[PDB]
Amino acid sequence: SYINKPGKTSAWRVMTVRQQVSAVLAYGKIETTLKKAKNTQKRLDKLITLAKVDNFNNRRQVKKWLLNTNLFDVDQLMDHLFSKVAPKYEKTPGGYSRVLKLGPRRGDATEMAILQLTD
Amino acid sequence: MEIRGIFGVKVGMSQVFTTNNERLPITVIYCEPNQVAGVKTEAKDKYSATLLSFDTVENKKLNKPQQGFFEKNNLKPTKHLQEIRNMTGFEMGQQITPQNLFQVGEYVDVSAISKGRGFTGAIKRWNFKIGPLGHGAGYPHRFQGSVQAGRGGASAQRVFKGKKMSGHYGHEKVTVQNLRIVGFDEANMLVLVSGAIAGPEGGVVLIRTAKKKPGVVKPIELAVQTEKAPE
Amino acid sequence: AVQQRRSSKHRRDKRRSHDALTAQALSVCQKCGKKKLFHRVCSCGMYGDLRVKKAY
Amino acid sequence: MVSFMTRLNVADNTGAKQVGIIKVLGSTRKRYAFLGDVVVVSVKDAIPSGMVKKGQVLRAVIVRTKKGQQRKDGTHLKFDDNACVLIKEDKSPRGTRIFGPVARELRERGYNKILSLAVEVV
Amino acid sequence: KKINKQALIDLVEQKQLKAYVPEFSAGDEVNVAIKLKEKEKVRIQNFTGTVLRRRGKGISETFIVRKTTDGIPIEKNFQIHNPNISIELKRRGKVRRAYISYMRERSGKAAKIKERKQ
RNA sequence: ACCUCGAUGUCGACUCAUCUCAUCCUCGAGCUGAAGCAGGUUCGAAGGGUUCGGCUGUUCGCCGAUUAAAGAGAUACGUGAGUUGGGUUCAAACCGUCGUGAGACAGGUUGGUCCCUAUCUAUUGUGCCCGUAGGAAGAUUGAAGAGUGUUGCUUCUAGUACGAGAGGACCGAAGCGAGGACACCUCUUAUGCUCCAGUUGUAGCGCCAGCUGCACCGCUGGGUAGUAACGUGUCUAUUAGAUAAACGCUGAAAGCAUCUAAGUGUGAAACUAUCUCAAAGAUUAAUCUUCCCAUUUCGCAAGAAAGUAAGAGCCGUCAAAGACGAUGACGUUGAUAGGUUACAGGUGUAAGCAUAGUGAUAUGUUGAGCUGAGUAAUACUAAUUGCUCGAGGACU
RNA sequence: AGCGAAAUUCCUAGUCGGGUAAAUUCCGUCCCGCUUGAAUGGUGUAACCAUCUCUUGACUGUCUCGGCUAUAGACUCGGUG
RNA sequence: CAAGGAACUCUGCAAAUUAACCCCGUAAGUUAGCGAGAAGGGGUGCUUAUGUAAAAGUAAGCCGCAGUGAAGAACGAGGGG
Ligand SMILES: [K+]
Ligand SMILES: [Mg+2]
Ligand SMILES: [Mg+2]
Ligand SMILES: [Mg+2]
Ligand SMILES: [Mg+2]
Ligand SMILES: [Mg+2]
Ligand SMILES: [Mg+2]
Ligand SMILES: [Mg+2]
Ligand SMILES: [Mg+2]
Ligand SMILES: [Mg+2]
Ligand SMILES: [Mg+2]
Ligand SMILES: [Mg+2]
Ligand SMILES: [Mg+2]
Ligand SMILES: [Mg+2]
Ligand SMILES: [Mg+2]
Ligand SMILES: [Mg+2]
Ligand SMILES: [Mg+2]
Ligand SMILES: [Mg+2]
Ligand SMILES: [Mg+2]
Ligand SMILES: [Mg+2]
Ligand SMILES: [Mg+2]
Ligand SMILES: [Mg+2]
Ligand SMILES: [Mg+2]
Ligand SMILES: [Mg+2]
Ligand SMILES: [Mg+2]
Ligand SMILES: [Mg+2]
Ligand SMILES: [Mg+2]
Ligand SMILES: [Mg+2]
Ligand SMILES: [Mg+2]
Ligand SMILES: [Mg+2]
Ligand SMILES: [Mg+2]
Ligand SMILES: [Mg+2]
Ligand SMILES: [Mg+2]
Ligand SMILES: [Mg+2]
Ligand SMILES: [Mg+2]
Ligand SMILES: [Mg+2]
Ligand SMILES: [Mg+2]
Ligand SMILES: [Mg+2]
Ligand SMILES: [Mg+2]
Ligand SMILES: [Mg+2]
Ligand SMILES: [Mg+2]
Ligand SMILES: [Mg+2]
Ligand SMILES: [Mg+2]
Ligand SMILES: [Mg+2]
Ligand SMILES: [Mg+2]
Ligand SMILES: [Mg+2]
Ligand SMILES: [Mg+2]
Ligand SMILES: [Mg+2]
Ligand SMILES: [Mg+2]
Ligand SMILES: [Mg+2]
Ligand SMILES: [Mg+2]
Ligand SMILES: [Mg+2]
Ligand SMILES: [Mg+2]
Ligand SMILES: [Mg+2]
Ligand SMILES: [Mg+2]
Ligand SMILES: [Mg+2]
Ligand SMILES: [Zn+2]
Repeated sequence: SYINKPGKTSAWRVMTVRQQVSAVLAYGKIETTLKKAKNTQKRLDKLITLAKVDNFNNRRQVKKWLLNTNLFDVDQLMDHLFSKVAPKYEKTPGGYSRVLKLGPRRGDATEMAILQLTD
Repeated sequence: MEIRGIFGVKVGMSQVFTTNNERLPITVIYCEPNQVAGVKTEAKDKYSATLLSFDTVENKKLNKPQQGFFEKNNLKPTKHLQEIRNMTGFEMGQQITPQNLFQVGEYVDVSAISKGRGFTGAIKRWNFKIGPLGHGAGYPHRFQGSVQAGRGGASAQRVFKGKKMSGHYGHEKVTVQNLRIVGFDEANMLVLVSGAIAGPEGGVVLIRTAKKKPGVVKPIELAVQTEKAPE
Repeated sequence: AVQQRRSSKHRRDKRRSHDALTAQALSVCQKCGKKKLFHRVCSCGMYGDLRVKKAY
Repeated sequence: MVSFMTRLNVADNTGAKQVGIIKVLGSTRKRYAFLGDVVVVSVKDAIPSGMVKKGQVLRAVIVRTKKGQQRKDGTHLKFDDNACVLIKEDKSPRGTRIFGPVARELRERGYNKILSLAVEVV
Repeated sequence: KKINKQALIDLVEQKQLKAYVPEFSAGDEVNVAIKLKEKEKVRIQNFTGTVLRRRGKGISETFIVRKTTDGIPIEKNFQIHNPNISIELKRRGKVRRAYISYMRERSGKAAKIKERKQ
């Protein structure tokens, strides 16, 4: 069998994580598949804890992950993260995000999951 | 015969340098004090064995029948129970440690459950040969090997029982014999055994007297470093 | 390779004997009462005492 | 680990620049030859002023290996080229000198003449 | 009954570690004195050469020393915390990596490492 | 010329082998024109082993170098719903020869399509249901079985026994290996696609610097955990019983003799065990220990209505496990997973700043910064306050 | 005439020399050429060939000898079938 | 993909080496046209200065294991039908 689809490559996985984490930081909720939310959670928590010092080095580190969204750009998402979201989690020992399971999709029966910022 | 046995958990592998200038790889076994939970006699049972209890746990992590047995026998609650054949000479309810069982450098054998590997093919399982890769080839490259015994009514016409094909590999008991004990650590309750021990790090391990060399004890001593801090 | 003999209507059902379905475990929501499959957010977006999503 | 049909260099004065392995002497299906092993070889690149001629089948012992081997103390000896010296039935070297260093595994398997004629043993 | 496996392995390794264990980087020249034992006595054989790598954590700490005799380059892997072996750092050199593999490809005037390091 | 022409694919090679003994090696013995060493022949013995290459499609065969040995056969001259198509045997073309010719040759040469998703049975693994007569959780014995079994060199015995000499032992002991097998990752290597660093082109972040996408993971040098050998640990022993060939002791039939008829021995890698693994669906369904059942009424009792527990399952977090089941750990009375903290290992002095240089760049802060899985703590997040199944053991 | 064990040689793996540790293939030569041979042409020939055949340097997983990683399948779930 | 490098196989099938530009050098044979990109080698990055219409080049310095740093670029020799 040949002329197969490119597939879930490592680059595709990193880009998928980037898109979901940018969206979850912009809006605050993501309705995705459970196995994708359980992988985006790691990057979300890592970004939030590294964005707690607010130095230019930390901005350069985050910019390798953030992407442009509808509600914020790549530069205003930075201001939202470092001034609104991250300062809230200033003394929380990890676990800033929660993943909960919704019902199965009508056309896939796959388990959906909502990823949210735990207040 | 007079078989001595102890139970422990493998924690990892290291090396030690010894006198006579050898570098000996060793396996480290954390051996908790084992408690003799039962003794079964030849006359009353038709065989003789000793069943110990090890890997102690709190009472809330144990089922009702097992905790009832432990409280009836007046023993420390443990989640692991197993026996060794032909182990005699130990009173019920006595703590046993490998220091009282084996010597400094005697030969022992070790039994442990092998590391699980799952559904493996014929080549990885039975050390079979792989088919040719170049000069033209076919769909089956990692072929198991022709299972033909006889074609025709005057011959077998069937795959012989016990054939060598793909299947489950790993997670199976295996014993390695004639391993020399290297050192005892009373404070850390830590046994050093030469060679490699089967099983993943953290699994259960049974140390028994070697049936090939029951009384043989080959001397082994470590090396004392002569170095001195900077002059 | 193909069957040289036709499989009857009995071997077919014997193979299908293991094709039966299982009833998924269900529970009752603690704020509206409707049945939801266990360990999952209900229809009101109310999981336990936490408002997850806006009401349907 | 020198194997069947392996071209290697000769570290002695005998006129043989390139030598090819024929058999790993010692047993049936002996796969490899480590330091101190004896092999049967054929001279393939020689010189006019040499004791051996091109095409002769002779017996040699290996002294160096690129792969290398590990000793009991844990030291791993590793050279940068596979070398062998031509020996006689008595285990005596055919050449009058040995070029470069040789291993100590020779010492275990006799070969005292080879060690005494070497530049430095390792 | 929590078992810190790494700690127990460290204790077994400490039983036979050495006190000094002098330091050296990748590109360093050291003098290794092998205490070879014959039937009697010891013949201290020096293996001065250039280091190429130092890997390991404890009793399994090993380093690679490269030497050149009669134009033949020989590379030798020692264990740091091994008795009858003495290491004496001679020259400290500057390299930009931890495993300087190119030394087994570059030779002659191009196999000379500049001094100094940080 | 009995089966098959409404099709039984035919040589050789590769992979996997199994069986027989008319035995090539290893093991035991009798005779010898057997001094010793090395042989010859016969008897017993099938447990294991029985090499790599050059030429040829080759089987065969000759030759080279080893080995203890490079055994003889059968299994559709085993094996194409396992591989190949070199050979034979399609269409093309030529040479030699035959034919007036079209054409032909077990004469030669170049080239030339090898399909099938496995229903039953056989086999390798892994499950559900039920039975084992109350239920459940544990620990066992072992009827019937499976796996391995190869062997060399050196030293000593001992230059002793024997032998004019040359040469050169049986028996026994030790050390080191080759092949095969099991397990493991401390060491050496291979790999290590969300790790580190260097670096090219281009497009972006408005520009420099610094990053991101793409170019085989862009390329290159290393590399955590894991997976493996080329790596390192172990095994390939030993012993007992009954024996084959063979040798016996005591002994008659047959006053002698005689291994045999009674009685009593010796005796092989063969056999039965000792070694490893699995095993009570062994329905002939075994044994031991612990725990939980021991209601109110009506009538009908291995009867009803309700009514009584150990345990198990559904669901969730998982990996010492794993195709999916299953196995194993945990589910708030918790460290199961993620996150956080600290550390290990790996990479190799981060960005920024300051100095120096005209600049590329070097130096100091700086063994700095970064880090997928690794080690251990920490309920911060996810394992909810849920549902179902489940017991009085007939009588003899 | 030329060529000759040949795309031709049955006997034949013809003899000898070279190439290899070892060469039914290859190169040169020998000639009882069963049955070579001169326009169905004979013998040579520089260049060329997705032509055939043999030796060789570098090169490599073709192989000693197998091992690891990533995708798409296979495998599990939902839909068509 | 460590060591070996055709030991594999009917056959180096397939795979692997080389690959662009510039500067040296290039045999036997021949129909004198070729052989021939023969074979065999070296350099390529960045900065400063000199060079030019632009260059190319030249001199000095700097960094890396590696400088058409990634993509696209001929493997070769010998004998025979
Ligand atoms: K027919
Ligand atoms: Mg990419
Ligand atoms: Mg095909
Ligand atoms: Mg293929
Ligand atoms: Mg019949
Ligand atoms: Mg039959
Ligand atoms: Mg029906
Ligand atoms: Mg079904
Ligand atoms: Mg008839
Ligand atoms: Mg028939
Ligand atoms: Mg038919
Ligand atoms: Mg048919
Ligand atoms: Mg067929
Ligand atoms: Mg016989
Ligand atoms: Mg036996
Ligand atoms: Mg050849
Ligand atoms: Mg026949
Ligand atoms: Mg056949
Ligand atoms: Mg046959
Ligand atoms: Mg016939
Ligand atoms: Mg078949
Ligand atoms: Mg076939
Ligand atoms: Mg086929
Ligand atoms: Mg068939
Ligand atoms: Mg053909
Ligand atoms: Mg073909
Ligand atoms: Mg034709
Ligand atoms: Mg005619
Ligand atoms: Mg049975
Ligand atoms: Mg390690
Ligand atoms: Mg820039
Ligand atoms: Mg016996
Ligand atoms: Mg008598
Ligand atoms: Mg007997
Ligand atoms: Mg019945
Ligand atoms: Mg964890
Ligand atoms: Mg810096
Ligand atoms: Mg003539
Ligand atoms: Mg002539
Ligand atoms: Mg010919
Ligand atoms: Mg010849
Ligand atoms: Mg041919
Ligand atoms: Mg000729
Ligand atoms: Mg003619
Ligand atoms: Mg004519
Ligand atoms: Mg001609
Ligand atoms: Mg052509
Ligand atoms: Mg897919
Ligand atoms: Mg489906
Ligand atoms: Mg390789
Ligand atoms: Mg090489
Ligand atoms: Mg060949
Ligand atoms: Mg062959
Ligand atoms: Mg090709
Ligand atoms: Mg030419
Ligand atoms: Mg000619
Ligand atoms: Zn609700």
